[PDB]
Formats: sequence, C-alpha cells, structure tokens
Amino acid sequence: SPSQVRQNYHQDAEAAINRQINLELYASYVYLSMSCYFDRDDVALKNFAKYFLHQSHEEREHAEKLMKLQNQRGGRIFLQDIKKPDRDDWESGLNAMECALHLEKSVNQSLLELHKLATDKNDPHLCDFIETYYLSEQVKSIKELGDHVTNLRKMGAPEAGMAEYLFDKHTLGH
Amino acid sequence: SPSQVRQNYHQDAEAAINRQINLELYASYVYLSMSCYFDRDDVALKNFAKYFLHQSHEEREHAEKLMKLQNQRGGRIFLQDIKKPDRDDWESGLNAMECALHLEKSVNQSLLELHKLATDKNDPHLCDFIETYYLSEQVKSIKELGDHVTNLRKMGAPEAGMAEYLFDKHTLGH
Amino acid sequence: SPSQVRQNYHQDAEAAINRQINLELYASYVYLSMSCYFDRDDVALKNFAKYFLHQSHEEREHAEKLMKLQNQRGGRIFLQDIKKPDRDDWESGLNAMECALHLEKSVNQSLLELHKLATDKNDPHLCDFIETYYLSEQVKSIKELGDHVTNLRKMGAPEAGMAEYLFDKHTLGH
Amino acid sequence: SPSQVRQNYHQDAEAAINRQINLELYASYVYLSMSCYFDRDDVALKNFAKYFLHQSHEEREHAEKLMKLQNQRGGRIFLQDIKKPDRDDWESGLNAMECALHLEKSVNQSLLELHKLATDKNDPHLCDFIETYYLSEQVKSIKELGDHVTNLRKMGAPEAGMAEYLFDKHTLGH
Amino acid sequence: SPSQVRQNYHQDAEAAINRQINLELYASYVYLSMSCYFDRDDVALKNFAKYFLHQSHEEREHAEKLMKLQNQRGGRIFLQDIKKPDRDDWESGLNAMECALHLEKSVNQSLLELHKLATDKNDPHLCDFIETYYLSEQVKSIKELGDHVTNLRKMGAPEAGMAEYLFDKHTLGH
Amino acid sequence: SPSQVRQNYHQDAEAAINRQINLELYASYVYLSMSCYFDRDDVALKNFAKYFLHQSHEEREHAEKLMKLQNQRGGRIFLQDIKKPDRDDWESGLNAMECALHLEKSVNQSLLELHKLATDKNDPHLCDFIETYYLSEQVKSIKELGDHVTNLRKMGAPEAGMAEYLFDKHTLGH
Ligand SMILES: [Fe+3]
Ligand SMILES: [Fe+3]
Repeated sequence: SPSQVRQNYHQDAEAAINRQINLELYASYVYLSMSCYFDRDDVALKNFAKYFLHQSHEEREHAEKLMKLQNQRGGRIFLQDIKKPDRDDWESGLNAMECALHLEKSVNQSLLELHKLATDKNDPHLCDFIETYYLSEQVKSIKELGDHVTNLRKMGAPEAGMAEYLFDKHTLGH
Repeated sequence: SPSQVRQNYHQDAEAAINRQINLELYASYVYLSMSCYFDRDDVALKNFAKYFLHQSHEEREHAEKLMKLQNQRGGRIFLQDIKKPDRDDWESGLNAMECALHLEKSVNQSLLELHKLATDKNDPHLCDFIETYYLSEQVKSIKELGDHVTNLRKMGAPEAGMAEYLFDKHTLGH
Repeated sequence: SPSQVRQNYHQDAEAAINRQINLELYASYVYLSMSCYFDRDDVALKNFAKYFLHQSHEEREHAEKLMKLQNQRGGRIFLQDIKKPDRDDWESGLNAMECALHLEKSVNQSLLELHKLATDKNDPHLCDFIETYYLSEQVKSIKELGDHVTNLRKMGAPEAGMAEYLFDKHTLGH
Repeated sequence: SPSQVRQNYHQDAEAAINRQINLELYASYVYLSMSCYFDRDDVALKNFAKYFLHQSHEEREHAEKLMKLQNQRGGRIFLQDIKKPDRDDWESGLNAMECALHLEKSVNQSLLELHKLATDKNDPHLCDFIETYYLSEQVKSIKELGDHVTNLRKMGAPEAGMAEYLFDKHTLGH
Repeated sequence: SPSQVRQNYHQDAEAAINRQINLELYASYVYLSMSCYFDRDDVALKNFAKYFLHQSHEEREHAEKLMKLQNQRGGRIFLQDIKKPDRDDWESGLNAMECALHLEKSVNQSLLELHKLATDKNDPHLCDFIETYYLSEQVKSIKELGDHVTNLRKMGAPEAGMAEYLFDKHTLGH
Repeated sequence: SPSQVRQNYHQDAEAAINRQINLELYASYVYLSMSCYFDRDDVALKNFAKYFLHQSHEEREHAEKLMKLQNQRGGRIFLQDIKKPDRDDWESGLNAMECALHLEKSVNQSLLELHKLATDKNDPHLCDFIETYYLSEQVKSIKELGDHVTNLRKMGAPEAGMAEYLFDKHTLGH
C-alpha cells in the first residue's frame, strides 16, 4: 500500500534520506557540544560559541527540510538515536574548527553518496533537491571552515594565546 | 536548415516538448472544466471553483513557459487539438481533487520521461529547466492534492454534507 | 428536471452559448499560436508577440465570462475539443494581423447569430449580456486590427523590412 | 581542581542538570517526531504539525538554557545519546496530545525531583532558576495540553472525522 | 598534498575550469574590441558600443565566478595569455552581432563539454554550478543575439544605412 | 586617409597609447591574479583579495579611458595579447604589495615616457589628459602601496603570523 503521492521514489532513496536526517541531527548535536564548550568559564570565547550555535541551528534546519522532502515524496520518516558527540572537551578554537571541517566533509560525502543513489534510480527531483539546498551549502561551509583553520594556524593558535582571542573578535565577531 | 540559435537540441527533445505543451494545455482545460462545475447552482462551492481556476491558469503558464523554451532553443512549436476533458460532471469536491491528483501524477510522469530523454541526449540545459521549473512544482502540487484528498475523506466527504462546505471555507477559503 | 435558477432560458440558447465558448477558446489558441510565432528567433518581433498574447488572454477571459453566464442562467457547460489553429507559420506581422482581423469578424458574426437567436427566443437578459460585454468589444477590436493592417500595408510590409520593425516599436510598443 | 566560578554547586546537582538537559533534548525530539507525523500526506494536519514543531523548538531552548546554567555555575556539560521517540506513528491528533501531556508531566516530575535535590543541597540560586524558568512553564504547558485533550475528546476525536480537522483550524490555527 | 577543502574534485575538472576561465576572459576581450569599434568616429553607434561593453563586463564577471568556484573546491587557478581578438575592424553592427553569436555558441559548447566532464567524473556540485549560472545564461544570450541578427538582416543592414542607426536607437537604446 | 576628427595627433602617440592600453590591461590581469591568490583556502585573506580586485577593476577602467582617448583623437585601437602574470603564487600579503608597488612604478614610468613623447610632439591635449587622469592617480597609488609595504614590514610580515591577519582587518577592512 504505497502513499497516494508516491511516484518515482525508490525504497533505497527513502532509506538513505532517513539516514541523512539522522546525520544532520548528529551534526547539529556536535555543533551544540562545541558551542557549549566555548561558553565554559575556562574557555570563554563568546563568538566561537555563537558561531557553532548558529551552525547547530542550521544543521537542524537541514534535517527538518529532509523530513519535509520525505513527506513530500510519500516516504515515511523513521528516526534513530542521535548519538552523543565523540568529545566533551574540544581543546581549542582551532581544534574545534578542524573537527567541524572534518564533520562537514563527512556530511558532504554522505550527500554525494545520496546524490549518486538518486542518479542511479533516475530520481531527478531528488537529485535537484540535493543539488539546490545541500551540495552548494556544504561546499560554502567547507570553504569557510578551511579559511578559519588557515587563519587560526597562521596566527599561531592555540599556543599563541592572543590568536584565538583576536580571531574571536575580528573574524567571528563581525 | 537548423535555427541559428540551435545547439545541442535533439529533434526528439523538440518533439517531446511539443507533446508536453499539449498536455499542459490539456491539464489547464481539465481544471477549467472543474472550476466551471463548482460554479453550478446545484454545486455552489466558490472556493473549489476558485482553487481549480487558479490551477487552470497555472497550467497555462506552464505551457507558455515550455513554448518560450522551445523558441529559446531554436525548436519549432507545433500545436495539436486540446482534447476535451473526460467528464463534464465531476460529481463532488473529493472526486475532483482525486481526479486532479491523478492528472498531476500523469503530468509528472510525462515530465520524468521528458527528463529521462534529455539526460539520454546529454541536454543539461533542458534537464535543468525541467528540474527547476516543473519537477519541484509538480511534487508540491501532488502533495497538496494528496493532503486535500486525505482531509476531505477523513471529514466524511461526499456523504457528510458539511464536509465539502466547511473544507471550502477553512482550507480553500484561506 | 430543470435547474432551480433556470428561467426564460431556451435550450437552443444554452447550446449556442456552449458553441460560443468553444469558439472563444479557439480564438485564444489562435492568438497564442501567433504570439509564439513572433517569439521565434528568425522572426523576433517582441511587441507583436506581446500584442497577440494579450489578445489570447482576453479571448480566454471572454470564454470564462460565457461560462459564468451559462451557470448563472442554469444552463450546463459542455466542453468540446479546442481545434488546433489553421497554421503554425503566420508568415509576417501583416499576415497575422490580417488573419486576426478575419478571426475577429468570424467571432463577431457568431455573436450576431447568437444575439439573433436570443431576440427570437425573447431572452432580453442574454441579448443585453451579448450587447454589453461582446458586441462593443468586437467592433473595437475589428477597428483596431483594421487600423493595424492599413498602417502596415502603407508602410510597405512585409517586403519593406523596416516596416514591421518600426511598427513593432511605435504602434505596438506604446 | 574546581572551576574558578564554582560556588555552592554540589556534584549531584551538576549530574542532575546533565540528565535534565538530555530529557529536554529527548522531549524536543519527540515533538519533532509528532510534527513530522502531521505533515504526512495521509494525516495532513498542518496546524498540528506547526504546534508540535513550536513545542520542539521550545524544548530545545529549555535544554540550551540548562547548558548556560551549567556553565554559569562552573559545572561541566556531559552529553548523552538522544534516544529515539517511542513511536513513529502517533495515530491521531488526540493520541499525540495525550502523549504530549504524558511527556510534559514526566519532564515536570524530573524538574520537581531536581528542585527537591537543589533544596536538599541548600542551592537557592538553582532552586530559583528552576522555579522561574521551568516549573511555571511546565504547569502552563500541562494545562494547555489538558485543555486540548478535553476539547478533542468532547468533539468526538478521532472517530468523528471533522473533530481534528476543525480543531486544527479553530484552536491551533489561531 | 591536496587542499584541505578538496573533495570529489577531479584534476581534469580543475584543468577544464582553468581553460573555461581563459575563454571567458577572451570573450570579455572580444566584446571590449567590439565596443571600441562602435565608439570610432567613422562608425559612431553609441548603443552598440554600450551593448558590447555590457557584454564585456558580464563575461569578466563569469570568469571571476569560475575563479571563485576553483578556490571554493580547492583547485588552483593557473592563468594563461588572453589572446587578442581575431579582428580589429568589425565591419558593421550586423557583422559584430553575427560574430558575437558565433562567440557565445563557442563558449556554450565549451560549457557543455565541461558539464559532460563533470557528469563523467560524478561531480554533481560542479554540474549544478554550470547548470545554474552558465547554461541558462548562454541560451538567453544566444537567443538575444539571434533576435538581433534577424532584425538587423530584415531591416536591410548593413547596406540600408538607416537600419543600424534605427536599431541602435530602438532596440539597443531601450 | 586620416580620420575626420584627427588633428595634431602624431602616429607615434597613437602607437604609444595602444601600448599603454595593453599595459593597463596587463596590470588589471596581474591584480586579478593577486586577488584570486588571497581567496585561496590556504591563504584566506578576504580584504587583501578585495583590495586587489578593486585595483584590477581600476586598471581596466584606466585602459577603457585610454581607448576612449584613442577614438576621441581619431587614432585606431590595435589590441595585443594580454600576457599572463609572472606568478601564480604570490607567496604573502607583503610580497604581493611589494610586487604591486613594482608594477605601479613600471606603469608610471611608461606614462612618463608617454608624456615625454606627447611634449616632444607638441600635443598639449594628450599631455593634459595624462597629467589629469593618470600621473596624479599613479603617485597616489604608489604612495599607498609604499605605506602598506612599510606597515606590513614593521608589523613583522610574513613571519609574524598575526601581522597580515590584523593588517587585513585594520587597514584593508576599513
Ligand atoms: Fe466551523
Ligand atoms: Fe586588534
């Protein structure tokens, strides 16, 4: 008994969207963990905390958009446990940005695998949806984090103690 | 003697666009028939009539956009008879929404076949055009009609006489 | 079992309105064909295309108003195939205007026959409706097209190559 | 080595806040599941979906405020897996509201246990924080859901098919 | 040692972008040459000069966007000599428009080859980027130039001495 | 057969303007190369990239003004290959500013040679044109770059890793 709206939507695509939803929610939770770390008294980097909180909310919005897609196409959302982040302590501004870069590239890889699946199942609506709302956004986010990692490294973070402070004010404070 | 503008535009694609134009015009005419039915004195559901008239005008706009595409790419528009709708009497609000759902899925299937052809002929401009302006719009329309059918069925239409009346006011009147 | 609203509405009038609806929809489709022709790359007369697209939408509005009339008076709308226009290629600006003039006079003749029928069946509401919304509009459209044909002919269209270009800009561009 | 800011903040309170954070995030995820269910084509109750999405975002805000508290008082946030909701299918508007009521009372009970702990450890700042931002908000939410359950039951939900439809429009649409 | 941001970006794609950059810069330089020609005292067609100067600046913007893409994806921009246009004297308004049409179709062909390469290397971000910002823009530009060539030819350019003058004022002056 | 407008315009001056046009276009291309380098992920200095992109567009404007001059005076523009910049990698903020300083002084020297030629051929309009729009602009640009080089050197660039970062924000970000 398929959904009345369902058309040219393979079960593999439905399953892969459900996995992507979980990954985006996981990414949101990792960013929330990072945001919390920079709000600690012994870290105290507000704009780092604000940056990662913004990323957290963006990743949640990405998850909710996939949920909308799933229902649009007549698929059924099956939620799974959102696993806790790998770390509680993210060590430094630089380390968190490096971990964020690793995370975004892992999310991007999953989306490329999802696109590949959509192309293989001749699902052009899903292909377009991924292209329009996800792939371009990932490339921009990966580039931005790459830029942030570069600058922090050059400034001498984390050993140079004014590096992450001034980066917080100049880059992330504007 | 090809058009001066023509480039990477297969004759099969040109022919398939001409068929799509006819189908969109047909869809416009079906919706106009529905709109007329709900303006009858013995049916008298104004917001149903307004809904389907809006759909009629949207389907015409879709046809005219395909005509623009055809001329853009150097193809030549060949018009065919717009066949009369299958029915004059659409029975009920629910039945019309169900018939509209069937129609939109038939239009969507044709667009997916058109996309498939464009992919096979390595015509990425045409692929993108279909993706951007048609596929996303169909999925939204199919979902919307699916929602409308669900609600009307649940409310008890058409046997429950206040179902289509209140649906006209609450869903289609806002 | 006549409609509850039906009064002094002969079956011949009902049938003749249904024929007029089809003719107005046909006229809309002819004008759309013309509009498409002037959007071709090898014709490229934008204001000609805009003019005939406007006429197309006006003829559709005329058809929808007749549909409203039919339902107002308790008649039942029976739709027929909208036949394809006689031509795909309309040759020139002048030729299209001449064909448009022929079309409008054919539509006007049908309306005069419809009025005659309404007078014969002592249907003054229908008479007035045709007089108010159709006959005056046709006479104006016929005169306008007559004017356009005259000017284009005088300017030397279609052989004089700047005739239709400058007519597009001066008459139809304002 | 306690935090420099830490004062009159027991380790049991720190641990209990971390548990409350997880519960609020869980509650957010349950509400997101509900919101998704009412966006299904075969359920199609938009204002139910909007209601529960709002609740989801509120519960997340509650979690983030506890995280702020934890860092304010010098405690350390330890995140745990956000467990998947008990259900994917929430059956009906009424059932979801009943499940939401059960959830909010479970969250409220945890907060009362958290307050009890704060009182036992003579932590008046934490007591006040829970009183100010949580207890009053829970009582209001529990009352609101109680009201919603009552109305839906009285209207005849879920068997009366117009009950949840009209409740969606009148109560949740305003 | 690949770029930190680089992901699913083939070396062939990187090389092909660098070639496209050069071609867009070349196209900018051809249009600048045309613009200069119509600013000559013995040609003196200001709106032709303004038209081609606008095209020149658009082609430069296209080149700079490809440069942004290259850096976004972690590729490295390698610039080459921007070759001088084939001509200094562009003869006439019509001839320049015909040469512009030839140029745009050559640029479009290169972009289609670039898309083909991106599809072959399963690079959907690059595919989408080309589709979104380039292919649609080329088709529009090719159509526009096709229209301009048609009108000028019909008006009798370049032999009819008022053709290019009036085309400058009516088409390119508005 | 000289141009109808040509008066007191030596062929040597005409030739020297054509060379200056090429040099200004070359300078534009060098600055574009620099701008691209600072948009790299492993360099990531946005205001450096914006600075040099602004310089690129200014040098193009200078070239187009010389083209206008050439046509004003009845000379004929003969375009040559715009040679690729000497480097792809500009190493550092400081190095690029030093290379920019060298470039501007080379452009200025060419303009002084062009002025000398104009004085020798008793061409006061050309002398004034160079004086008004070029010489004053070069001196200002050379001074500005001199200032930038000084500050960066003093701050400890490129070895001091916060030098180019903070210079990007304070000097080039305002
Ligand atoms: Fe009501
Ligand atoms: Fe500073």
